Amino acid sequence: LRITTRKTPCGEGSKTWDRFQMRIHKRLIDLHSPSEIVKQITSISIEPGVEVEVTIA
Amino acid sequence: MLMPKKNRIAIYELLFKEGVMVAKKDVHMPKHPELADKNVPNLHVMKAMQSLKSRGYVKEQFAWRHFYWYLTNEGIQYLRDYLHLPPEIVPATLRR
Amino acid sequence: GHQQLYWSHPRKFGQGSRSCRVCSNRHGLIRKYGLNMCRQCFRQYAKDIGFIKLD
Amino acid sequence: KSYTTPKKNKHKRKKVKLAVLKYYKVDENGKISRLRRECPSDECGAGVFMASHFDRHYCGKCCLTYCF
Amino acid sequence: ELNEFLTRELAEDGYSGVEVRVTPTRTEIIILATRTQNVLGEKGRRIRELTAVVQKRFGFPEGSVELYAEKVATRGLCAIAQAESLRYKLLGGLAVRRACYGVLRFIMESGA
RNA sequence: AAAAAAAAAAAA
RNA sequence: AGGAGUGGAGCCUGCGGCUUAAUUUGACUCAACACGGGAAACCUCACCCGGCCCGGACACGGACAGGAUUGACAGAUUGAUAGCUCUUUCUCGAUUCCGUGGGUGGUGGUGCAUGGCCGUUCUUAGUUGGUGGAGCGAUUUGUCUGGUUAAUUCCGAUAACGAACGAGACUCUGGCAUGCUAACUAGUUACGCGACCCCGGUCGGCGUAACUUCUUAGAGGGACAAGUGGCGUUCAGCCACCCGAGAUUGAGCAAUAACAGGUCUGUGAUGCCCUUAGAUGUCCGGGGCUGCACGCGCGCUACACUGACUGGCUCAGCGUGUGCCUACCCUACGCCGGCAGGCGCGGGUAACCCGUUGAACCCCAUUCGUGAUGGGGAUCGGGGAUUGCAAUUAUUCCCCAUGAACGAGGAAUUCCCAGUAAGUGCGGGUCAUAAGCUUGCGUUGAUUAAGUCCCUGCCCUUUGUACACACCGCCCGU
Ligand SMILES: [Zn+2]
Repeated sequence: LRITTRKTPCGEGSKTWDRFQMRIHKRLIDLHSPSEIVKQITSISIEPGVEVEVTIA
Repeated sequence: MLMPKKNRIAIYELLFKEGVMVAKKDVHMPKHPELADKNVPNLHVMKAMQSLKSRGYVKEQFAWRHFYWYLTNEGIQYLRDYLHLPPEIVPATLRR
Repeated sequence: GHQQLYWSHPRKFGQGSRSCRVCSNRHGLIRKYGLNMCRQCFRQYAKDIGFIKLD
Repeated sequence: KSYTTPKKNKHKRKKVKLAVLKYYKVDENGKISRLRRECPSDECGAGVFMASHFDRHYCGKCCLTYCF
Repeated sequence: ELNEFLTRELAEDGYSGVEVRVTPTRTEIIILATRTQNVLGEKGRRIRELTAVVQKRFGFPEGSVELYAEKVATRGLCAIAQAESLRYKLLGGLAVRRACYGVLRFIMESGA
């Protein structure tokens, strides 16, 4: 997500800019297992860093 | 300040159940979002609580766009005097 | 009627439909990814969002 | 303050007296006789009267005009 | 918004920082403050009414938030907490030189 | 017939 | 040494000036002038003309349910169906009307009260302790005659050794591992089927046995002047060459000290001054920021044949994509219309759908023929579509007419060493309608040089000082 803004709050000075990015990495694993293991995985290893979402087709 | 009566006592009874409410700073907003069951304004609401500020019953914090109000025990006994309730029901902030 | 003439210009469109969510000023807005918030407060609170100096 | 353009004053409602004693007519009997037609709508109550104009009677908060 | 809210609220209670955690039905947040006896108030009233404020302002199902309180170790090793400490000292009114030497000696005795 | 006077006044 | 140019012509934008009831203001050498993310039809708005509401919280004192006041109707009334007034009060019932203090608000003044932020000195390479030495001491050596590098980067001469900041070091991307860990939301190869030609050929046509060869992205390494020869105190280091993917890819942060540099018009960051009901607050309507003898600066288009026009062929990557307040998302397919556009019809909350993003330039085949011409499209008239409450002072686009200046521009001046300048096209911000601006992406892709202090600035050493508020200095005489 690249966002380029200015540097001066006013309109005086050298025409200088700044750059903002993140690194966002996506991982998925498909599993051939029943839903009880899925709920055990959801309940275990809870951290605020990475969120867990599950879908069934 | 040509504001009605039943809306203000509705605000007061929802204050006595929980002594904190939030309200965004928007004069051009005819409807309160949380109090959507009946037609209430927002500017009259925030003017009523800044009148309570002038009386000295709550204290005010303004962070980004929302006014924040906090209930005092002297404000609690003011609510007891104005609503004329016996001292046997307490707002849920003091309870466990 | 003052109560019916108070809202005669709709804010369906234009620059008046949005303002800053911090300083409440209608200049230098960021509509990208729905920030809806001005550039100087963006620079002030950009570190708290998660935005970093990498480039 | 007093500028070049004069300011039109606000509508000073003159305090009338014995208006509430002017609704019904006092006789020997205790029955009521009002001079204002009643409000049959649900917006204004049964005790709400009309106005007393020269030609047509007007509601209060109903803001409804019933002509003849 | 939460960081600016707690910075504006706990100006005199020794606010250091907060941590945000995401969990279904247990969206809990922990505030680290220097003054543990003042963030709770009277039998934990203040933490519960701040919980009510953030609950009714941010918007969740009720009972999904459980705020905790914790004292951060190495209070002198936090640049924020020393900044509100210096602001608290200078708001009472003292000399800048002696207070600055006191906070410099406190940082040097804190192990920095 | 016009000026500007330069000094900020400890180091708790 | 060169390349592209600007300054010349037309057009867009800003400033000055003039004009205006108003043409709101800041910013005047680098370090202001396509700047305030400022492409202003209405809000923007701070400017002018006009009219209502209080948003006077409130403390005290006059008034209190018997009424303190808002909300309105035939009609003069601007501008409106604002009752703002005037004909008439029921309607709100203590929520209040009035006098003083007090309070609030202000894109009002003060950036020379400031905080914070940013620019500039300067991204040049410049600062500082500890110990010891010299001097009575202020102070000086360390920081240097010299050689080298982008670098106070090293070597080395040497009462100097031992360290820190800045630079380097660090982080991100690319350059490649036919290695490793893995891809039905990316594909490859085999097999089967289907379509056509003549036994093989093509299919981004269909389906299912392995795989990372493309793509995707994790862990690792490679590159370090490693080797040879030459120059050089044979040191630091430099040059040429071989093997090797690369023997200088680019960007971020950037030391001490300082500017009367800019921002009270980003903030509910903020001191003082002014004002506050008949408002320098707010709301609504219209106009004005665009206005025109003129002068300056960013940019666009061309001054043609290395070109214009008409058809065919063929080639990408950053991206973006349905909303808390909010309602404005990206589109394929199928008809109507020359066209901009109109109606149905699905997909996508995203490697799946737009999309294999069939981009432009370029290439191939005609027409054109040195003529202000088929170049250039300024100016101008009419018609037709979409956005929005509203397009006149053309919002934008489409179609046909209209075809000016311009024959490569004086003085003067700017940017640039490899996928670089330059010619193109595509995304993001601006956005209801929306790019002549800016930030990125991608195609093609050069000439010249591996140096100098001449110009223009910066830095350092030495020298002189009757200067220390420091030459914008001190100081003599009538
Ligand atoms: Zn009625």
